[PDB]
Amino acid sequence: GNNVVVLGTQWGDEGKGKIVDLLTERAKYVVRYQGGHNAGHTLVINGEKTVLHLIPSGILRENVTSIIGNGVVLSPAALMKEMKELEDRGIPVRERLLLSEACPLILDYHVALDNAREKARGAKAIGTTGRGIGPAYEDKVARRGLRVGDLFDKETFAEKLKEVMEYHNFQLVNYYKAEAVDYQKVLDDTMAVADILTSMVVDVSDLLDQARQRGDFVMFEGAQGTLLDIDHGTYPYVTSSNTTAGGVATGSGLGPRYVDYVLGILKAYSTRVGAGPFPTELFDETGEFLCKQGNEFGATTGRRRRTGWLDTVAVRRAVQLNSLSGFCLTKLDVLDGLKEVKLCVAYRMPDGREVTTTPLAADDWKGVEPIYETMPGWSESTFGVKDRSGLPQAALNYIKRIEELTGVPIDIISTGPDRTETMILRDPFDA
Ligand SMILES: Nc1nc2c(ncn2[C@@H]2O[C@H](COP(=O)(O)OP(=O)(O)O)[C@H]3OP(=O)(O)O[C@H]32)c(=O)[nH]1
Ligand SMILES: O=c1[nH]cnc2c1ncn2[C@@H]1O[C@H](COP(=O)(O)O)[C@@H](O)[C@H]1O
Ligand SMILES: O=CN(O)CC(=O)O
Ligand SMILES: [Mg+2]
Repeated sequence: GNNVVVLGTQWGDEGKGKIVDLLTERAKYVVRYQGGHNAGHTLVINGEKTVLHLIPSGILRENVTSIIGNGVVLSPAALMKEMKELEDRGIPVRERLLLSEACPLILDYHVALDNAREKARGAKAIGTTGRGIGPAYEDKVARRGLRVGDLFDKETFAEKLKEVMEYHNFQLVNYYKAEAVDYQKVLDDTMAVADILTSMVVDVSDLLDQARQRGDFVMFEGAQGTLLDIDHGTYPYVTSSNTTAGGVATGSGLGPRYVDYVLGILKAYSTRVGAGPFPTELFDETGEFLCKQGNEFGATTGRRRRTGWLDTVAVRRAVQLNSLSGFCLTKLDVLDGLKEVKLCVAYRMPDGREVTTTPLAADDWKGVEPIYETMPGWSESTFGVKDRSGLPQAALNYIKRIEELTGVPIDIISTGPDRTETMILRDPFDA
């Protein structure tokens, strides 16, 4: 297909950055359509690492125009910190990254709000990345937030910023009894980059339309993951945006009928960062093994990721929610050496019933127990394997069983972090 969507099928960190970097070799455009700098991805080429947050995972290819669509909540500081890091590395960010004037702005006070509230929640805290993503989407939806296009008129922006900061500070001081955020500083800081921000503005919805008509390849990149979706996730232990496939059209401006192939990034085991339901979570040695072997640490906060087996019941919600066309199985190599691997095939409900559908809100996951299928592991090293022939029979069975359980094929297999430690059985663009 011309327009390919690549998102997380679990709880984020499935390996989207690497895959987007890899597949963008044929694309003209790459588009982030939701989230903000809460996302954190580690790309690796010839051993060289690059960690992205707000910048799309195709920023390393000059033949590709990276774009942050209207759905993304944009942090000027974050953007500036990333542009500079890459520029000092030979990536002329400014000339390949375009952005939507509609993107909501994440300013200092949103971080204060994020923190104040998270502390207010006490024990029931969400475990957010402290990037102020929540408060940004809140201001947006309330129709009081600031967007990129507001910088078009510096004078009126400053006024809008004064009264809004006024609004939020009353809450920070009086209600939360927290430090107020200084207006003059946020204004200065922002104005310091106003011209850089505006220079990258393009009418992305119309752009994508023109691109579509010409038949150009577009790769849409999702942040976080399906079970973190604001509507369809383990509410309230979710993020504030639609991490699923529908977020593509809302936060880009492209029409829904123009999604040709949706690829879901599936990690061979499961992880979750932040509080919330995690049926197949492991707390034993295998949990430590996984975290250790798959170096599971938040690329944004550095927090240790909760690990567990792969949940095919949960993956099957992702399948239907995103109308997946295919999967990209990642970190197969991390399972190398386990005596046995397990797949969650159903849920034992607290009342006794066995089901193969996931509950919706976090509370309804309360007594849910995982029912697994146990399969034999493999001692051979798959790391670096770029062809199935190098994959052991157990590994091939695991892969095959997942396809059987989900009904969706594994078109791409990833056996290592580096860009080329991958197996492409079916390329989404010509598939
Ligand atoms: N062994 C192995 N490692 C892989 C693979 N894919 C990604 N990583 C490793 O997993 C991490 C991917 O970044 P993320 O935050 O986890 O994912 P996302 O883009 O969805 O947020 C990175 O950390 P990293 O070690 O430097 O190399 C990468 C893979 O197939 N095998
Ligand atoms: O990009 C991400 N990767 C993985 N987990 C994330 C990511 N962004 C948010 N989360 C989790 O989503 C929840 C809400 O975070 P927020 O998006 O910072 O408001 C917390 O559990 C986060 O840890
Ligand atoms: O890469 C993103 N992380 O896993 C989120 C975090 O560090 O909190
Ligand atoms: Mg990540």
